[PDB]
Amino acid sequence: LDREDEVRLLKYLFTLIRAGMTEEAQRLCKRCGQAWRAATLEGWKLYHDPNVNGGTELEPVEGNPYRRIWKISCWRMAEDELFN
Amino acid sequence: DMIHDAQMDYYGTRLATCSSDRSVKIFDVRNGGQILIADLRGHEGPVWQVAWAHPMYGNILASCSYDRKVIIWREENGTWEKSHEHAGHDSSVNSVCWAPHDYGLILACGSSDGAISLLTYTGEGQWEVKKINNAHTIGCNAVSWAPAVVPPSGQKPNYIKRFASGGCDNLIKLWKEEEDGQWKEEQKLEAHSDWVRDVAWAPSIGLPTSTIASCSQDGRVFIWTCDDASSNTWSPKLLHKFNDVVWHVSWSITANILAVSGGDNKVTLWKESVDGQWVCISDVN
Amino acid sequence: LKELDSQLNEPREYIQILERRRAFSRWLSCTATPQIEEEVSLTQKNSPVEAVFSYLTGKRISEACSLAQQSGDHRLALLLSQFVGSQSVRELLTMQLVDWHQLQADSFIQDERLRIFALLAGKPVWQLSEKKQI
Amino acid sequence: DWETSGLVYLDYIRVIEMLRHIQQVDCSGNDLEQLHIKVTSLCSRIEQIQCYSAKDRLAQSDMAKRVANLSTPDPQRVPLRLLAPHIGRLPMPEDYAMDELR
Repeated sequence: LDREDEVRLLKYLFTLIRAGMTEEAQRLCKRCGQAWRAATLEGWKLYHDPNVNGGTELEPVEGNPYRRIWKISCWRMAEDELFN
Repeated sequence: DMIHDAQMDYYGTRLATCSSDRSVKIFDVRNGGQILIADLRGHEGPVWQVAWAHPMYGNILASCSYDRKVIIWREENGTWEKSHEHAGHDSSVNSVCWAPHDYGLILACGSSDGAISLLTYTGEGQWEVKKINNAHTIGCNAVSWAPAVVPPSGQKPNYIKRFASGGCDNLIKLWKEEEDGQWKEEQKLEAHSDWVRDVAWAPSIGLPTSTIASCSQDGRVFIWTCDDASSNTWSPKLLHKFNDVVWHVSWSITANILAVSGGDNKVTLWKESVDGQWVCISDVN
Repeated sequence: LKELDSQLNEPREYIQILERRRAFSRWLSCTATPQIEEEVSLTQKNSPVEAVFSYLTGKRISEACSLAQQSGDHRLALLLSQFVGSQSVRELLTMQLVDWHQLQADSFIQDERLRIFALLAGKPVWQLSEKKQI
Repeated sequence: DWETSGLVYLDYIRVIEMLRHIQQVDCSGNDLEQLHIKVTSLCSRIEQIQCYSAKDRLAQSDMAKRVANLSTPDPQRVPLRLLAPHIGRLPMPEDYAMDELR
């Protein structure tokens, strides 16, 4: 039952990402209890510092420097088979 | 003297044999003629199971032993030198198999002290060993992945992520994955009465009804199959019940004929009929 | 210390203070290399992540980056390159440490990467107490 | 973007042919530096990259040493004492030309 619930949550997240509601998918994952999944999905944006980059000066620094590492991990997960 | 497990290579090429004398012989089969090439030796215990890798990543062949270590030697230019060596287990290794051909170079090996292993090679050879403890009550004895389950752009296609293991405490099924660090297994199925010997999953030939055979020490052979994809149904079907224990259990790729090996030192071929009941085809040897 | 070419502002000594600090760092590295050359061979047989931490103590950014890249890492090589000692990353390292200290059983980070992550925050023997180098 | 192994393999054979056909010409001709850089980049994978490939390492070493007895070849050395004194057997050459004190 937990496996089926996780599969349904993953399918709903994929449908939301295909429709174009990343914030809604992250909120749904946080409400369900997939904090790690939400943190991994939110890491698609690159690093943007407000003090260094004077063009898009915002409030705080958002992003991550391991974008290539996350992409390689996602590629390895997509290459692996026989599970979810 | 007595061999343990001897699996073939790719497209009926070599035949990597393993015995109880700590000798991993790689014999070649050319038109039915057996010929030895090299004898990989370097373990303190007896060799158990052995599984060869895919042909896309060169020519690798991993073999487990009873020295609490896993050796993975390559084969190029006539040099069968040992590449990577994983010794993260506490007790002896029982079963050791690899993943699919499209999963890169992922190999799963089970120990006997209630733990397992999962060596995932990167872009060079850094196998990230991410294992722990607290598995079955007595340890692992079966390790075999399921079929290459597939998931619209133009790059590397997705699949189903990595999640597979197997215990010996009367429990042997599949597993589930997620989208976090690694994977969260979720597939509880218990129908055995004693220690589970071997449990190999049947390869799907395009159909979504994935099956998985298992063999315990009580003599029963369970065939757990699923009703549909992403469904909470793991009903097992009893194929045959023998007086002695069973050793290994392999399955075919065409008709998915179950090869029940065990009992009175004889192998039997089981095939599903049109009525749904499994019947014995013929007797080997 | 005396500078060769004079600058425009002669009220604030910034070139001599940097040259003296660089000379002191080069002297400390040369004095510590005789005790770091023998400890690097024994640390490689235990964990491959300790080589970068051992080479970073002798004031060598390229040697640490190469050691982090040869170990199969990707984020460590990019994090060790910004070891100048400025802001931005100083608060980011503390935030990452505070986030990793909770979660579930303080996560499961290693001992070699924790020191390298805490050294880029401007304080290793003080803040914070959860990853102090005392 | 990624075309170094093939270039090194094509430059090694040409360098060997030029050395076998002309032993007096020992000058770097543009492509020599590129071939040396490619050989170094190929040998780095076996030196420090956690890559356990004996056949590829031997092939790269052969491609690098095919032009060792022609130009200057400042490197030309197999595994050092960091990984040969504790194991031995394999990787032990390219340093037997030191009978006297320079």
